[PDB]
Parts: sequence; structure tokens; C-alpha cells
Amino acid sequence: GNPLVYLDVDANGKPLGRVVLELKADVVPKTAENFRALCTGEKGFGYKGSTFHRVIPSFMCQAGDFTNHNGTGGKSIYGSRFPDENFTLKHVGPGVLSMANAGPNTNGSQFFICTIKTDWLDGKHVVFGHVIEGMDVVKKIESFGSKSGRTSKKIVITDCGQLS
Ligand SMILES: CCOC(=O)c1cnc2cc(=O)[nH]n2c1C
Repeated sequence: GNPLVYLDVDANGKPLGRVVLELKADVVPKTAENFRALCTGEKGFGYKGSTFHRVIPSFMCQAGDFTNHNGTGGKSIYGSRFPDENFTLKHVGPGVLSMANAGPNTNGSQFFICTIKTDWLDGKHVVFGHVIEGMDVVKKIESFGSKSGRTSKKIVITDCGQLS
């Protein structure tokens, strides 16, 4: 079946809890596999210890830059970037998991979790899963963002991996 993965998240060094994500490998296998392996760290790099560096209330929480920790970096398990697999899944509401990018076919490791429907990203960002459990953690993260995206607490993925 589709992978279930987890992110355990701290804010200012204290645990907020766990976000569980379903990865829609049935729709976007290459994109799901990238995220799954970055969660386990099995290629020798991944999300463990990295941050939510850009968080905008009433929009989304972005993370996954495990190389530069600021939005300029990250890399996929395939190489630095990989193509947009498809745009079939849509940004339908809070809890959608989608790939950040800097234009067509620039997926790396950065991702975002929506806290609202973000329909204008349909056809531009590859949606590849959604929150199964832990929206409360997502709302805490969101509450530490700002209009500019700068966070007001240090939000760290302390642990991550695959549940199934
Ligand atoms: C994977 C591509 O990531 C981005 O394009 C990106 C990453 N981080 C930030 C912080 C910010 O304020 N803007 N920002 C952007 C546009």
C-alpha cells in the first residue's frame, strides 16, 4: 500500500508531537519515493534535523531544505532536481502535502503542508500526499509563522521515518 511516514517536530527545543503523512505512491510514485527515502534517511541524507524555515499563517508550512536550512537548498534522492511527475492531485484544503519548487521541473526535497485550500498552486506544484494524523501539530507550526514566512520559534524535525 501507500507509504505512511512521520515527522516528529520540536519548537524551540520542546516537542510538539508527530505529523503522519500518507504518500500517494499510487498517483505519484517517483515523488512519493523521494519523500519516503528522505524520511528514513536510507540514502545517507534526509530530513532528520532540518527545519520548517518558511511558515505563513493561513497558507502553508514549508520545510525540507536540509542542506542550507533557508530555502535555497535541498536535493532529491535522484539528483539535485527531478521533473514534475503530474499535477493530478489538487490542493484541496488543509493537510495537503505538496512539493515546493522554483519553477517547472525543479523538485528537490523542499515540501509544504497546506493549512488552507490553495487552488492557485494546482498545475504548478506536485501534490503527493496528505496529513493522516497531527493536524494539531501543523496548526502549532503555522502559529509560529508570519506574513513574511520568517518563523518566530525554531521549528525542527527532530526525527522522521517510515511507519509502513
Ligand atoms: C524549493 C523552492 O523554494 C522556494 O522557492 C522558496 C524557499 N524558501 C523560501 C522562503 C521564502 O520566503 N521564499 N521561499 C521560496 C520562494
